[PDB]
Amino acid sequence: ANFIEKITYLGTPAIKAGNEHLEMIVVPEWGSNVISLVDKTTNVQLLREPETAESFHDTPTLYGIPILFPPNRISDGTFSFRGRTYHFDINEKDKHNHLHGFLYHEKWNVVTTKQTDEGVIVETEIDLSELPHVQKQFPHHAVVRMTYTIKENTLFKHATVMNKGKEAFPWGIGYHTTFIFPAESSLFSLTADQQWELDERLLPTGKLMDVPYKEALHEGMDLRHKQLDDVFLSSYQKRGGENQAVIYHQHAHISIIYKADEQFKHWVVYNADGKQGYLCPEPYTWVTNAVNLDLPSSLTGLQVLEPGEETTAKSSITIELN
Repeated sequence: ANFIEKITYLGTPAIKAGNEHLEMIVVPEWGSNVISLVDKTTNVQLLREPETAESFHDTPTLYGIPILFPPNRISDGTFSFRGRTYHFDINEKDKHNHLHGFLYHEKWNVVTTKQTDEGVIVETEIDLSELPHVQKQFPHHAVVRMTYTIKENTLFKHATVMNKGKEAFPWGIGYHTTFIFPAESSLFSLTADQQWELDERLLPTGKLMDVPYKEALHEGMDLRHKQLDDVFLSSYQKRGGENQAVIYHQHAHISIIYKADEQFKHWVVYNADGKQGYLCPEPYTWVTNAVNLDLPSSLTGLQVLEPGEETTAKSSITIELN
């Protein structure tokens, strides 16, 4: 059994949807942010939610599940692709970067909903050709559709990227998913053995380095005293196995299993100073500043859509009670 219900969230139209195990709220006007995810049996909120509307507009990438298209930093907001030079807005001034892409603060449309025995589906979409200021930066007819499906104890979260225009473009996507993470009593694991060396502008130097605590990181580890803003390489490309971040809440015995498909080659883990009571394990299809790295696509994860092409990148959050 499952439901959809129109609601108001902090003064903005939103869509609540779910079944007997999980309930989400997505806010289309807010970059199609999944702002709430609730485990029904334990009645626990999994995502960091904003206190007010204004606090969300203050930091719209630090609540819920923000959409990063493209994710993370582009040095100087500048890169070239097949001979052509692009300039994106430099919104991170101290480090002189473009940061976090075009979509986390724009209005998406609800294009459909569907309910059956196979779960409940909410689809949102945004056509970048309809955003004049985005066009000035990225003159391509990219369209992004999100397909959210709740089925049993999993939220599936699929992004379909389309080239409806006349020229090819490169693209990547990531999520700034912000989970509640009480430092004293939660554990975190990640499928990664290596991480990208970063400079003082948080841009990759191009080198990889071993994660020295990789065994604890695989198994599940506390993050007391650790401050993370780290670009990890998924171990999947090299070792196979799983591609996922796990959060374990020790009191209610909840495992949050955040899986991502093979396109998601990198995970940024960010917890600010570690005293903020949250954790963002952010799966990305491409590495920070991928557009500016002369390395193979199997490593950076850079992807290209030719005119008329589409790609679906898949990820999912499963709530296990144990």
